[PDB]
Amino acid sequence: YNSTFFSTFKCYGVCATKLNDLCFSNVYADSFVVKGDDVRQIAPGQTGVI
Amino acid sequence: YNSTFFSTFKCYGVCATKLNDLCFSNVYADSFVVKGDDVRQIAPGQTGVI
Ligand SMILES: CCCCC/C=C/C/C=C\CCCCCCCC(=O)O
Ligand SMILES: *[C@@H]1O[C@H](CO)[C@@H](O)[C@H](O)[C@H]1NC(C)=O
Ligand SMILES: *[C@@H]1O[C@H](CO)[C@@H](O)[C@H](O)[C@H]1NC(C)=O
Repeated sequence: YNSTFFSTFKCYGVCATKLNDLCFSNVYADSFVVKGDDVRQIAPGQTGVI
Repeated sequence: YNSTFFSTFKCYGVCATKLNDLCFSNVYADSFVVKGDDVRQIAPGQTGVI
């Protein structure tokens, strides 16, 4: 909370508020770098070059 | 429509087009200042420092 601030944070299939008191079975993290106008393409049902 | 212009304006419960033709009961205004990427936390069902 006092180090990193996110311009985008959105969750699908769950709610963010419940994330504190819920336990997850298998978790994977995928990481990369895009430009700003492409950050809206990382979502289900989108089209574009990314 | 002449001086003040808003980057964010979102209504919950009603339609903005129906903001006219309608007459309200008990209106309260809460005012504060945040930074640029915290404005997306002022919504129902959000998590974060704000
Ligand atoms: C990367 C290790 C954890 C991986 C599994 C995560 C489980 C919990 C789900 C989401 C929490 C990730 C960080 C969310 C930060 C919110 C920041 C904010 O909105 O202000
Ligand atoms: C917040 O950041 C400052 C920066 O030095 C650090 O000293 C402090 O420990 C941080 N807060 C917490 C709770 O660690
Ligand atoms: C809108 O703003 C301009 C800026 O000075 C002003 O001249 C004009 O009278 C304003 N319109 C109205 C209806 O007051």
